[PDB]
Amino acid sequence: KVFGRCELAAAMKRHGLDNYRGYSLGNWVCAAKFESNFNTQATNRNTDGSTDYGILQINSRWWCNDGRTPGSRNLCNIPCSALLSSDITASVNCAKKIVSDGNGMNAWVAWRNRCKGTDVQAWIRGCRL
Ligand SMILES: [Cl-]
Ligand SMILES: [Cl-]
Ligand SMILES: [Cl-]
Ligand code: NA
Repeated sequence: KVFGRCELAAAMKRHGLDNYRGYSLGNWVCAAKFESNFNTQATNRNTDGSTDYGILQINSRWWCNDGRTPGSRNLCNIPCSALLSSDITASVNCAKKIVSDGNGMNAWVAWRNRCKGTDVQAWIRGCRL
């Protein structure tokens, strides 16, 4: 599924991400924009042979099982395929674990490089929330 901007903001809010670990909704929308372009089916292979999945490009190195990332963990206890669903529940639940692990949203290098410090409220500007 390719979400609209305000559509995704709504679904994130309903799943409890707004202000989760102190990160306003716009942070989460900005990260999804630059990670996936709001496409739940987004995948990207990393140099180490792990893969990033879904709207928030969650990595098989630590967070999900894809059967093809040697030595990896599955800390969200899900198949990585679950992160590709039109329903964002698994991605949001796993993102909450990730952002709680010590580094906040810096886990998402794209958030650090393209969202952190910017006017992230622009990402939810105009949305009925
Ligand atoms: Cl915001
Ligand atoms: Cl594996
Ligand atoms: Cl933090
Ligand atoms: Na894994």
